[PDB]
Amino acid sequence: VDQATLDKLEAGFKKLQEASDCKSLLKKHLTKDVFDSIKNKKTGMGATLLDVIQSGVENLDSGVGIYAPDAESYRTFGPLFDPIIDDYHGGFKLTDKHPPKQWGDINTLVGLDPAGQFIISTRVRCGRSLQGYPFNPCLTAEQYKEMEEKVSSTLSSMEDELKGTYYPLTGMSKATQQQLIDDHFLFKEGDRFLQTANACRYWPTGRGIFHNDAKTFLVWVNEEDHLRIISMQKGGDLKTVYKRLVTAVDNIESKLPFSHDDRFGFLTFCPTNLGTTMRASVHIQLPKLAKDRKVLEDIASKFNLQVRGTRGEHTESEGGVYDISNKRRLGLTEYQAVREMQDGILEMIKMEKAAA
Ligand SMILES: Nc1ncnc2c1ncn2[C@@H]1O[C@H](COP(=O)(O)OP(=O)(O)O)[C@@H](O)[C@H]1O
Ligand SMILES: NC(=[NH2+])NCCC[C@H](N)C(=O)O
Ligand SMILES: [Mg+2]
Repeated sequence: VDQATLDKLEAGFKKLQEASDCKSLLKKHLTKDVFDSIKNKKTGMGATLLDVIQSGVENLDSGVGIYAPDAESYRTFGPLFDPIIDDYHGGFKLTDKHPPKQWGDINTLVGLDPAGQFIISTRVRCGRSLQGYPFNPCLTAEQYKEMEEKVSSTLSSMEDELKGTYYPLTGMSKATQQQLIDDHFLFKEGDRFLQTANACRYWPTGRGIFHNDAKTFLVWVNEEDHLRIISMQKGGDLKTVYKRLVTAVDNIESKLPFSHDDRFGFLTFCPTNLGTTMRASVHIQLPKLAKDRKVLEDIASKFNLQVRGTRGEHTESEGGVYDISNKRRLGLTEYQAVREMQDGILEMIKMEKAAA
């Protein structure tokens, strides 16, 4: 590791120390001992600790604050990643292994709010990384383009309900782009946490969205992860939303090779997305429980649920609409993760109905 990087790491560490209002997992778990023992380490593709922690040093309002520039990073900087992963996913020890993929009995899932008084829309997504490619900070412009061609060619063979069109961001009109974002379909541009992780280079080259005509099945290409695979619709019919996702993923997995680790499950750029990579969410109004956003969050956390704003993480609630989803993704099966969202949302609705 070059001396300029060391200097920057030292001031970075000093900055986290003196930030008493910082509550990130990075601040919590990067101790002097941990720091000294990995700060001189470098991965096979030359990623350093600075590449891992820069986002969380620059954005002190980070909740987690680290990313993995390449797959090797998860082991090379294991003394930092391991306790943060344990913490975030609710108990995952050095001796633990993520279980094999298991979608489970789809017929056991239920509709979430048949009267339709609380849930606006239901969404399940997964992420995948292509074998043979590093994560965002180590990609070249040529590689973004290569992966885009591979992925869009594969998706053009989708059939029936999953049949659709790939739309590159390159050449998309500002009007279409902004409309897709406002309608909750397309990822937003210019996320500061991603940008400071060097994860947005060469933007918009290689970035785009595939969707069917109904926009109930969507694929994001080269945003945070190589692929995000999304199923969504209005209402709370979780069984239909999940079924569609399962069908799409199993179909795509038979055509593309995805990185899967014996311990961590499916590999992703952020440690919060490891394992099942699954985030099942509702957009929901809870007039009585959400009177205080802080009380909503305390209830939700007892159900291992996370609260986000209307336009995604790091945004505010607009019109009392929250995004509520399973927090944990690693150390439990796909079926378990979606059940944690299902069960928790059912109970929160019961509490809202009973509340005075
Ligand atoms: N249940 C939902 N219904 C409609 N839109 C949703 C739902 N959950 C998330 N979204 C939208 O997904 C987009 C991405 O949000 P973000 O928090 O980055 O989630 P992720 O990247 O995990 O999919 C945002 O436009 C957000 O409003
Ligand atoms: N898109 C995600 N991976 N979100 C979870 C981490 C987001 C951001 N890096 C933080 O520490 O707050
Ligand atoms: Mg996102």
